[PDB]
Amino acid sequence: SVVEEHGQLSISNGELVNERGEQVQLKGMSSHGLQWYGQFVNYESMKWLRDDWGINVFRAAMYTSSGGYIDDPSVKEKVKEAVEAAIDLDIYVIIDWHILSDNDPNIYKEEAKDFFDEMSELYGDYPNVIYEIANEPNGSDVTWGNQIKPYAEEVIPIIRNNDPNNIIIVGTGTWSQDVHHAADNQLADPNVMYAFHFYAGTHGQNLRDQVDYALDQGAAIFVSEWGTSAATGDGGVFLDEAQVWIDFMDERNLSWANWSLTHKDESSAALMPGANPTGGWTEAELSPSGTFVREKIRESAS
Ligand SMILES: CO[C@@H]1O[C@H](CO)[C@@H](O[C@@H]2O[C@H](CO)[C@@H](S[C@H]3O[C@H](CO)[C@@H](S[C@@H]4O[C@H](CO)[C@@H](O)[C@H](O)[C@H]4O)[C@H](O)[C@H]3O)[C@H](O)[C@H]2O)[C@H](O)[C@H]1O
Ligand SMILES: [Ca+2]
Ligand SMILES: [Ca+2]
Ligand SMILES: [Ca+2]
Ligand SMILES: [Ca+2]
Repeated sequence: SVVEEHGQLSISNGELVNERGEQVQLKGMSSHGLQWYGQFVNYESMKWLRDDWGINVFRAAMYTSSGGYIDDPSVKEKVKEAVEAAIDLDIYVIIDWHILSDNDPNIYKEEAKDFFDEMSELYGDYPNVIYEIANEPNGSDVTWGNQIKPYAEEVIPIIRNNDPNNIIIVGTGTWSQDVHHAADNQLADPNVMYAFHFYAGTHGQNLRDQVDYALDQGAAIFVSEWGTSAATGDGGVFLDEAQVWIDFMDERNLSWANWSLTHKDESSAALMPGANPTGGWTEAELSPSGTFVREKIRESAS
């Protein structure tokens, strides 16, 4: 029903919109690294998230480094399984080339172009798909102008050869925080969005105002990853400031995906250790973070 209602997504003056120009706000979950916690990504768990949480988007976080796709490309099958599940379930799906320790997106540019050529040929005709070409560029010598924009300028045409219209989300500097630099030197492709990521126990008003700057320049922003914890993961969850951010995103209709769907023992994890991989979770199988995120997604779901 989600993709059935909205169909093809596009950007209109910085806003994510459906095929009739109506605002669309996607809320869902991100997987943790598919090379570590791939058992939580399957048709049953995505159905349970769709039906019980009300998600309308699922993000497949394909790490490149850290035992991910570069060393073992069999993780692509997990990405495929997620995409095909999303298509069956009628929800949107984000294919995320999850760089992090490989902080400059150009480190694996050739591989990224090959990977996105393959994904876009297989799935380009479905409106469900969203590409995220560089999770979190980071480092003082990784900038929008020198490193990230030019990367996007090479990868985007590769996807566009096969898929002329699906949304492409492009990471920004400082772990996808530097949306204002990107907004002052935007890509030309009309269906692009810039990533903005945050952690409720670490980031506040200063980054909120930076996001407002970017939006004021006409740039579209997709909060493709955010955590309820501190970036450090100490002190537990910070749901007070997480709720300020929730309202911030709602005021501006920003789409988001929470990090992350795993049973790992870290505050941002949505599930408790031992939680069922195929969903159907009791309330005891959800962490404090998961309980809160589920509530945020349910209360806006139809
Ligand atoms: C300005 O300071 C920086 O801010 C950034 C946030 O804007 C910080 O980036 C964030 O760093 C977090 C800590 O690494 C990660 S949490 C996330 O990803 C990490 C790394 O993959 C993993 S830890 C990882 O887990 C594996 C599986 O259990 C394990 O095998 C491996 O040994 C272990 O390293 C964690 O579980 C995930 O939640 C955020 O993704 C990132 O945005 C930056 O750290 C900080 O310097
Ligand atoms: Ca492996
Ligand atoms: Ca090709
Ligand atoms: Ca398409
Ligand atoms: Ca080049």
